[PDB]
Parts: sequence; C-alpha cells; structure tokens
Amino acid sequence: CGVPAIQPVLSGLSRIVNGEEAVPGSWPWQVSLQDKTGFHFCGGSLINENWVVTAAHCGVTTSDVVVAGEFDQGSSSEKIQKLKIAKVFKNSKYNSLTINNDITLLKLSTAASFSQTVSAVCLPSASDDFAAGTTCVTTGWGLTRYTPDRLQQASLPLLSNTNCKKYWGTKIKDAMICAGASGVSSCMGDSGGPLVCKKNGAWTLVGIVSWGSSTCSTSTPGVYARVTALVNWVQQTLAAN
Amino acid sequence: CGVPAIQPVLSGLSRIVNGEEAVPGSWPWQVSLQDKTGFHFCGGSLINENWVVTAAHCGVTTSDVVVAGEFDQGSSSEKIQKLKIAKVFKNSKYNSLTINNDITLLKLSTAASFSQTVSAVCLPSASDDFAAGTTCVTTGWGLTRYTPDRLQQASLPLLSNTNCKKYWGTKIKDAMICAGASGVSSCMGDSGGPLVCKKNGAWTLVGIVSWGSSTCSTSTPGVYARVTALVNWVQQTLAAN
Repeated sequence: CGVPAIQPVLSGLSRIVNGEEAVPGSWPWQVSLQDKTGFHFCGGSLINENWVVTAAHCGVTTSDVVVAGEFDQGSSSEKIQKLKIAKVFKNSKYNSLTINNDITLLKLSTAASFSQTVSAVCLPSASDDFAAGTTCVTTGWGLTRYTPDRLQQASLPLLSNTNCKKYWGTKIKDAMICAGASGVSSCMGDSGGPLVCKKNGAWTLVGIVSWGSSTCSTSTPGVYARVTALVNWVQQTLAAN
Repeated sequence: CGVPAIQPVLSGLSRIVNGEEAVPGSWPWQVSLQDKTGFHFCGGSLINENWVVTAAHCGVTTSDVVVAGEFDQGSSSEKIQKLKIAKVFKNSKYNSLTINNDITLLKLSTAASFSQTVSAVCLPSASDDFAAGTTCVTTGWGLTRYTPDRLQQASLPLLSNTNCKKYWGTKIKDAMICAGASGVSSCMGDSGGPLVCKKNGAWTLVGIVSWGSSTCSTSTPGVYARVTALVNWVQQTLAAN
C-alpha cells in the first residue's frame, strides 16, 4: 500500500493558490463516487481491492458507483473501472449537524483489479503521530464544484487542533484534523477525498475531506476526519464483514 | 391535518430579525430528531401517526429517535413522545453535492399517539400552486445552532426560483423553493424542518429546510426542498410500505 507504481511529482506550484495538476495515475487509490446517472459527487480512497473509505456526509448508497483509475473526468478514452457497491457502512457515531466521525466504508460487489494506476493507500495505526507542520497532500476534482477536469493535488501543512480553532472555533472536535491556511486552498479535495502524508516511503491516509472554506480562501484551512481516531472502527468493520 | 388544536399566534415580530417564540404546542407536527445519545441534530414533520418527513441530508438512521410534542428542549418536565424509527426511506434521487431532492421519510416502529399537541401537517398535491409572495411560516430550534431553547417561528415570503437565483445562482434546482430575504432570518428552521403555508384553513407543508445563509442574514433567503415536486414519491412510499 501507499507506494504508487507511478510516482507523484509535486512541485512548488502544489503549495500555492489552487495547487497543480497531478501526474496521471500517480494517486492510484483516488476514486470518484458517481450517482446512478454518472454524476460525480464525492471522492474516496481504496484501502484494498474490496473496500473504499469516504466521508459519511457524502451519503453514499448502494445505487452509487465507485470509479477507479480515473485521471480526466472529461475523457471517455482512458481505462477506468466502474465498481458496484454491495453495502455501505456508515460510522454509527456520525452526526450530520457537527459532521464529526465523518467516515463511511463501501464494500464493493466485485473486487477492483489492482494495477499500476489502481492500488491501495496505507491506513495509519490508531497511535500514529502526524505532527502539526507536516506537509501532506490532498488530491481530487474538488475544483470542478466551482476549471480543470483533470486530477489536482496540493501540498499543505497539518495544523494542531488548537490553532485550527482560531479559524473554525468550536466546530473542531477531537476526531477532526485540519490542514492548509498556508497560501493554498484545500478546495481541490472532493468531499470524502484523501489527505495523505508520506511516512517511511509510504503514503498514509491521515484525513478524509469533511469541509473547507466556503470561498476556497488560501488562508483558511480545510477540515478532515482524523483517520487515526477512526481506523480502529475501519478495521473492526473489515474484520466483521 | 394542518389544523392545530392549539392555534398559532403570529405577531409582527415573527416577520423581522430572528422571528419570535411560538405558542407551546401550536405547531403539533414539529418533531425533533435526536441521536442515540439525545443530541438534537435535525427537525421534521409528522404526516400521520406512523410517518415523519425530513431532509435527506440529515442522514437519519434507525438508531436515531423522533421526539414529538416538544416545546422546550431545556425542560425535562413537559410531556413528549420519544419514538423509535423502524426504517429510513431516502429519496433515491438525492444528491449530496447539489442537495437536490432533499427528502427522507421515517417509518416509526410504533405509532405516535396523536393529541392536542401532536398531530399531522397536511401534504400538498403535486399540482398545488403556492405563489411567490405568499407569506409562509418556518418553525424550529435552528437558532440553537448558533440563544432560546424554546420553539421559534418566523413568517417569511416565498420567492420565485428566478428571484432566488439572484441570491444562490445555479445552486437552485426545480425541486427547490426559497423563502425569506424580507428582513427576517430563516435560521430558526432546523435542517429538515417545516415550511408551512395556510391554504383553506389548513397548514400545508410546502418546504423542507435544506440550507440557509451561513451568517443568518435577514436579506438572504432560505432554500427548501419543494414538497410539491416530491409528494408523489412520498405517497408512493407510504403506499408501498
């Protein structure tokens, strides 16, 4: 997990404004969630051939579809896998008002076929420490909500929850983590999309997009479900299902 | 339906700022949705003894609870009914990105016991016309998100979708309707709460709260699921279940 067969290329432009275009296939766990009509509404991350992790506030159902291996949503020519969802596992502690514990697991009806462009992100262990100031990466097609059709990426620093409260106040709970406010927007991340940090040669899922600045401000951080706080529930769910 | 045993009293203060406190029990279809720990996160409306209608973006589950007959959330002394949810019916056309078709039905495990303070709102027929400019009423505890613990009410005018787009642009879809921007906030409405209009002596559910001004501005209208566009699905669901 966490080692793309196609290595990402992150330049200085990933750190400013709205980030930069990714190298195609270099974020191979990145998936798109589409409704039964093909409309992209959320992102997510493959954690193995049978399971995708996303945000609970995406409200995914078994009539939605996981699309893996995508780079350009406007291209009907690249190789992609449209994967049916067998069952949706929303974290029972999710609260649609506070948006806390904002994580859902999707079990696929048939396994994805892993390849150079389709593979899994690593999950952290519950006790992993991703320190404030660590440079992490968010990817997605989130800018299409407001424009490029190709997968974007941005490098942005993790904040401590205390400093994040300076921006978002009492909205910030223990099961959240913030990143950004460093001169780059967080808006390229789709709802439910990944925030990954590279530790020991492997990209690890540290956050899941929950919400960001309503104006995509470069000085307001994004807010993410804190995966370390929720990975024990992820593993219990996989083991029971 | 739509005829409270305790008649509402709406004064001029319902039309300005943040509205006014309701007469206790005068909105008897108003329910509160609480999580399994008792935390209020959404509103909804009884449409008969076995069914509550709310917003799909509330993400209600069968471990949440419908609370009927409530006036003061801070009082443990008034008579209320905590009703378990047997099954949740989310409209399959709901889109968590556009928030269109934002309606969910909750089937209760055991019927509510209707009374002076607990009874049903009327549903419109699909062809009903609620004209722009009509004064309607939104009720709820929505101000507690930002403060009074008792049920509030505001009188505010329906907008045409064309004029609503002046405020919300391409966010406004055919299955939405807007109300407000008349000098009063829409923020007293909980997510999933009622927007009712009185036609022919009966209060009828015209809207379900979807979202409003992020600053509760008195010059920005609230956006509601348009019940006339969704009542056919409501009746199909009741008839099939």
